Amino acid sequence: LRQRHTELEREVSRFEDQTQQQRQQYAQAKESLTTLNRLIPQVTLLLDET
Amino acid sequence: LRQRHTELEREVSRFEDQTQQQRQQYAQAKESLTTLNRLIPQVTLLLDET
Amino acid sequence: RQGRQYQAEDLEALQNELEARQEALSLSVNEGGERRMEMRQELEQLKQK
Amino acid sequence: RQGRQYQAEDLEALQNELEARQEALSLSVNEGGERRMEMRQELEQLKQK
Repeated sequence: LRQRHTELEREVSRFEDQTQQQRQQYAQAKESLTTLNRLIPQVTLLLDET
Repeated sequence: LRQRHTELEREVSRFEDQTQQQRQQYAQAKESLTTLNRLIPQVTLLLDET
Repeated sequence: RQGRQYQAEDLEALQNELEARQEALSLSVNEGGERRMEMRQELEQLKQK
Repeated sequence: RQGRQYQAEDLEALQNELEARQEALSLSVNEGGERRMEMRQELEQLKQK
Protein backbone atom coordinates (compact mmCIF):
# COMPACT_ATOMS: atom_id res chain seq x y z
CA LEU A 1 0.00 0.00 0.00
CA ARG A 2 2.92 2.38 0.56
CA GLN A 3 4.17 1.53 -2.93
CA ARG A 4 0.64 2.21 -4.16
CA HIS A 5 0.71 5.57 -2.35
CA THR A 6 4.03 6.44 -3.98
CA GLU A 7 2.68 5.57 -7.43
CA LEU A 8 -0.49 7.53 -6.64
CA GLU A 9 1.58 10.60 -5.78
CA ARG A 10 3.43 10.15 -9.06
CA GLU A 11 0.04 10.03 -10.80
CA VAL A 12 -1.09 13.18 -8.96
CA SER A 13 2.03 14.93 -10.24
CA ARG A 14 1.35 13.71 -13.78
CA PHE A 15 -2.27 14.88 -13.69
CA GLU A 16 -1.28 18.27 -12.29
CA ASP A 17 1.38 18.74 -14.96
CA GLN A 18 -1.04 17.81 -17.73
CA THR A 19 -3.80 20.03 -16.34
CA GLN A 20 -1.50 23.01 -15.91
CA GLN A 21 0.08 22.74 -19.35
CA GLN A 22 -3.23 22.28 -21.16
CA ARG A 23 -5.09 24.97 -19.21
CA GLN A 24 -2.39 27.60 -19.70
CA GLN A 25 -1.79 26.82 -23.38
CA TYR A 26 -5.48 26.81 -24.23
CA ALA A 27 -6.05 29.97 -22.17
CA GLN A 28 -3.48 31.78 -24.30
CA ALA A 29 -5.25 30.29 -27.32
CA LYS A 30 -8.46 31.76 -25.89
CA GLU A 31 -6.80 35.17 -25.66
CA SER A 32 -5.54 34.95 -29.24
CA LEU A 33 -8.97 33.90 -30.52
CA THR A 34 -10.59 36.76 -28.61
CA THR A 35 -8.15 39.22 -30.17
CA LEU A 36 -8.92 37.86 -33.64
CA ASN A 37 -12.70 37.85 -33.20
CA ARG A 38 -12.58 41.35 -31.65
CA LEU A 39 -10.14 43.31 -33.81
CA ILE A 40 -10.65 41.32 -37.02
CA PRO A 41 -13.81 39.19 -36.93
CA GLN A 42 -13.81 39.27 -40.74
CA VAL A 43 -12.80 42.92 -40.60
CA THR A 44 -10.27 41.52 -43.05
CA LEU A 45 -13.24 40.83 -45.33
CA LEU A 46 -14.29 44.46 -44.88
CA LEU A 47 -10.73 45.21 -45.96
CA ASP A 48 -11.26 42.43 -48.54
CA GLU A 49 -7.63 42.92 -49.63
CA THR A 50 -9.31 45.32 -52.04
CA LEU B 1 -25.64 5.86 3.85
CA ARG B 2 -28.93 5.49 1.96
CA GLN B 3 -30.16 8.71 3.56
CA ARG B 4 -26.84 10.19 2.44
CA HIS B 5 -27.71 8.85 -1.02
CA THR B 6 -31.03 10.69 -0.89
CA GLU B 7 -29.32 13.94 0.08
CA LEU B 8 -26.70 13.36 -2.62
CA GLU B 9 -29.44 12.89 -5.21
CA ARG B 10 -31.04 16.13 -4.02
CA GLU B 11 -27.72 17.95 -4.39
CA VAL B 12 -27.09 16.37 -7.79
CA SER B 13 -30.51 17.48 -9.03
CA ARG B 14 -29.95 21.01 -7.73
CA PHE B 15 -26.49 21.36 -9.28
CA GLU B 16 -27.55 19.72 -12.55
CA ASP B 17 -30.45 22.16 -12.90
CA GLN B 18 -28.46 25.24 -11.88
CA THR B 19 -25.65 24.34 -14.28
CA GLN B 20 -28.11 23.70 -17.11
CA GLN B 21 -29.84 27.06 -16.69
CA GLN B 22 -26.70 29.10 -16.05
CA ARG B 23 -24.91 27.56 -19.02
CA GLN B 24 -27.94 28.14 -21.25
CA GLN B 25 -28.27 31.83 -20.37
CA TYR B 26 -24.53 32.48 -20.46
CA ALA B 27 -24.16 30.66 -23.78
CA GLN B 28 -27.04 32.70 -25.19
CA ALA B 29 -25.35 35.90 -24.01
CA LYS B 30 -22.10 34.63 -25.55
CA GLU B 31 -23.92 34.00 -28.83
CA SER B 32 -25.32 37.52 -28.53
CA LEU B 33 -21.77 38.86 -28.19
CA THR B 34 -20.70 36.82 -31.21
CA THR B 35 -23.64 38.15 -33.24
CA LEU B 36 -22.64 41.67 -32.22
CA ASN B 37 -18.95 41.30 -33.14
CA ARG B 38 -19.85 39.35 -36.31
CA LEU B 39 -22.76 41.31 -37.79
CA ILE B 40 -21.72 44.61 -36.18
CA PRO B 41 -18.08 44.49 -35.00
CA GLN B 42 -18.15 48.28 -35.38
CA VAL B 43 -19.49 47.52 -38.86
CA THR B 44 -21.96 50.23 -37.89
CA LEU B 45 -19.04 52.57 -38.62
CA LEU B 46 -19.04 51.42 -42.25
CA LEU B 47 -22.82 51.70 -42.16
CA ASP B 48 -22.20 55.06 -40.45
CA GLU B 49 -25.96 55.72 -40.55
CA THR B 50 -25.21 57.90 -43.57
CA ARG C 1 -33.37 39.28 -28.38
CA GLN C 2 -31.37 40.49 -25.38
CA GLY C 3 -32.16 43.95 -24.21
CA ARG C 4 -35.24 45.42 -25.90
CA GLN C 5 -33.75 48.51 -27.49
CA TYR C 6 -30.92 48.67 -24.97
CA GLN C 7 -28.89 51.58 -26.36
CA ALA C 8 -28.29 49.90 -29.71
CA GLU C 9 -27.46 53.36 -31.09
CA ASP C 10 -23.97 52.98 -29.60
CA LEU C 11 -23.67 49.58 -27.95
CA GLU C 12 -19.87 49.26 -27.64
CA ALA C 13 -19.71 49.09 -23.84
CA LEU C 14 -22.20 46.22 -23.64
CA GLN C 15 -19.79 43.93 -25.47
CA ASN C 16 -17.22 44.43 -22.72
CA GLU C 17 -19.96 43.74 -20.19
CA LEU C 18 -20.67 40.47 -21.99
CA GLU C 19 -16.99 39.57 -21.66
CA ALA C 20 -17.40 39.58 -17.89
CA ARG C 21 -20.52 37.47 -18.35
CA GLN C 22 -18.53 35.15 -20.60
CA GLU C 23 -15.91 34.80 -17.88
CA ALA C 24 -18.56 34.09 -15.26
CA LEU C 25 -19.78 31.38 -17.63
CA SER C 26 -16.67 29.22 -17.33
CA LEU C 27 -16.38 29.72 -13.59
CA SER C 28 -20.10 29.18 -13.07
CA VAL C 29 -19.90 25.90 -14.98
CA ASN C 30 -16.41 24.73 -14.02
CA GLU C 31 -17.41 24.76 -10.36
CA GLY C 32 -20.93 23.41 -10.84
CA GLY C 33 -20.14 20.27 -12.79
CA GLU C 34 -17.18 19.49 -10.56
CA ARG C 35 -19.42 19.65 -7.50
CA ARG C 36 -21.94 17.19 -8.92
CA MET C 37 -19.03 15.21 -10.36
CA GLU C 38 -17.52 15.21 -6.88
CA MET C 39 -20.63 13.72 -5.32
CA ARG C 40 -20.85 11.25 -8.21
CA GLN C 41 -17.61 9.67 -7.02
CA GLU C 42 -18.76 9.92 -3.42
CA LEU C 43 -22.12 8.47 -4.43
CA GLU C 44 -20.35 5.53 -6.03
CA GLN C 45 -18.21 5.18 -2.92
CA LEU C 46 -21.31 5.30 -0.74
CA LYS C 47 -22.98 2.68 -2.93
CA GLN C 48 -19.91 0.47 -2.72
CA LYS C 49 -19.83 0.87 1.05
CA ARG D 1 2.06 37.49 -31.38
CA GLN D 2 0.67 34.07 -32.36
CA GLY D 3 2.33 32.57 -35.37
CA ARG D 4 4.84 34.83 -37.12
CA GLN D 5 3.10 35.23 -40.45
CA TYR D 6 0.12 32.98 -40.13
CA GLN D 7 -2.32 32.87 -43.06
CA ALA D 8 -3.57 36.39 -42.35
CA GLU D 9 -4.84 36.36 -45.94
CA ASP D 10 -7.65 34.00 -44.89
CA LEU D 11 -7.68 33.19 -41.18
CA GLU D 12 -11.27 32.04 -40.48
CA ALA D 13 -10.16 28.40 -40.41
CA LEU D 14 -7.80 29.30 -37.58
CA GLN D 15 -10.58 30.87 -35.52
CA ASN D 16 -12.60 27.69 -36.04
CA GLU D 17 -9.65 25.52 -34.98
CA LEU D 18 -9.14 27.64 -31.86
CA GLU D 19 -12.83 27.22 -31.01
CA ALA D 20 -12.26 23.47 -31.30
CA ARG D 21 -9.20 23.81 -29.06
CA GLN D 22 -11.33 25.65 -26.48
CA GLU D 23 -13.76 22.74 -26.55
CA ALA D 24 -10.63 20.67 -25.92
CA LEU D 25 -9.82 23.01 -23.02
CA SER D 26 -13.14 22.22 -21.38
CA LEU D 27 -12.96 18.49 -22.05
CA SER D 28 -9.36 18.10 -20.87
CA VAL D 29 -9.76 20.21 -17.73
CA ASN D 30 -12.93 18.39 -16.67
CA GLU D 31 -11.39 14.98 -17.36
CA GLY D 32 -8.21 15.78 -15.46
CA GLY D 33 -10.13 17.13 -12.49
CA GLU D 34 -12.48 14.17 -12.24
CA ARG D 35 -9.69 11.61 -12.63
CA ARG D 36 -7.42 13.28 -10.10
CA MET D 37 -10.15 13.65 -7.49
CA GLU D 38 -11.34 10.06 -7.94
CA MET D 39 -7.78 8.85 -7.45
CA ARG D 40 -7.53 11.19 -4.44
CA GLN D 41 -10.51 9.34 -2.98
CA GLU D 42 -8.66 6.11 -3.76
CA LEU D 43 -5.70 7.60 -1.89
CA GLU D 44 -7.96 8.27 1.09
CA GLN D 45 -9.22 4.68 1.02
CA LEU D 46 -5.64 3.40 0.88
CA LYS D 47 -4.73 5.69 3.77
CA GLN D 48 -7.51 4.30 5.95
CA LYS D 49 -6.48 0.78 4.97
